[PDB]
Amino acid sequence: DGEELIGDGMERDYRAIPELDAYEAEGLALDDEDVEELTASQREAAERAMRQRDRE
Amino acid sequence: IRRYQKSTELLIRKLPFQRLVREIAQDFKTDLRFQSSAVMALQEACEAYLVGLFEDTNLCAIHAKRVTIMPKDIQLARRIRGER
Amino acid sequence: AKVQVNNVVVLDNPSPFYNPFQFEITFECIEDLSEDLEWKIIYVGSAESEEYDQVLDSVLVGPVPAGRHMFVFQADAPNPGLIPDADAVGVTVVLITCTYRGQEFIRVGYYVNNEYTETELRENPPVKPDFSKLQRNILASNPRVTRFHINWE
Amino acid sequence: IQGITKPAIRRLARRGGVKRISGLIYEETRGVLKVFLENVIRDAVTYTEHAKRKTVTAMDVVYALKRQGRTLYGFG
Repeated sequence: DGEELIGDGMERDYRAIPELDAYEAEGLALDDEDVEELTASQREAAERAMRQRDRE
Repeated sequence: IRRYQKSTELLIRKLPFQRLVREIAQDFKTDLRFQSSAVMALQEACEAYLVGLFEDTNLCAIHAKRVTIMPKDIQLARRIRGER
Repeated sequence: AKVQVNNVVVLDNPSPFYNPFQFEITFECIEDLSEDLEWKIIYVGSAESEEYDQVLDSVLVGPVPAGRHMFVFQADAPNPGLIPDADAVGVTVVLITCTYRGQEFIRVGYYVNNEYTETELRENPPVKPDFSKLQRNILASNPRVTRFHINWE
Repeated sequence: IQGITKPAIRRLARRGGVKRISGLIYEETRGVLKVFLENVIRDAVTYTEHAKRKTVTAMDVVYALKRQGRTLYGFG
C-alpha cells in the first residue's frame, strides 16, 4: 500500500496563500513595451543551431 | 438546470515556480528577463503535462485493477509520449 | 506539419494474445513526397528498459501522392520469450511511429491490457504467464497521439 | 528542485484522477519535471538569443513547446 490521497485534510492542500499565489516583479520585464517576434529566418537559424547539440 | 460557481484552479504555486524558472534560466544565459505571460505559458505547459502524465497513471491503475500508482506507471506514461 | 495522420483504427480487438496487430491508418499529404515514410510498430516489453521493446514490423511507403491515403498495417505478435514476466499480464503499450528522413513527426501509442478470460485464472494466475490463454485488449478509444515539429527537408 | 513541493504533486495527481500514491512518486515527479523544464527553457532561451533579445516572449515558449511534442487523446 501507499499514501491515501483523499479524505480528512483534502482542503488542507487547497488553502489560499496570497503571498505565494502571485508572480514576483523582479526577474520579469521592466515595461509593457512592444517586443519583436522572431522572423521565419531567425526561427530556422535557431532550430538548426539547436539540432547541433542534439548530435553530440 | 445547475449553475456552476467559478474559481481559479491550483496546481503549482506561482512565486515558487517563478523562482524555479529563474534558477534554470540563469545557467543557460545570465542577465535575462521574462515577460509575465511567458512564465505563465511555461507554467501552464508543465502543469498540463504532469496532469496528463498522472491521467495515464490513473488509467493504467484502474484497468490493471490496482489502487496505488507506481513510478513505473509514470515511466510508461513518459514512454508512450516519446521521451527515453 | 506536411504529413498529418487523420485517424488510426484498431481492427481485431479484443483478440487472442498471439493474433497479429491490425491497424487502419488514414494520413493526409499537402504535397507530393520526395522521400519515403517509414512506419514502425513497436511493442514495449517493459517500462524499465528500451532493451525490451520489440519492433514487430517496419514498412516503407513512397512515393506519396498528395491527398488522403488509407492503408492497413499488420504486424505479428511480440515474442513472449523476450517479455519480462512481471509486465506480461497487465497493462503495457504498443506504439505506431512514423518517420520522415529518419525523423519522427508522429507517435500514436495505445495502452494494452493483457488478461486471462477465465475467472479461475484471474482468481489465481500462474507463476509463469500462460500466453495462449491471454486476451490482448488494446485500449483503443484512449490513444496517446504525440506530434513533433521536425525538418521537412 | 525545491520549487515544486509535496503538496503540489498531490494537487496535480488529484486533477489527474489518482486515488493513492506510492512514497516514491514525489522523488520521481520532481526528476520528470526537472528534465521537462530544463528542455523547454533551453530552447525558449536560444530562440530569444537568435532574435537578438534579452526579454523572453510567450511565443518563444510557444515555439519551444511545439519542439518538445504535444499530445492529444484521439485524432484530428
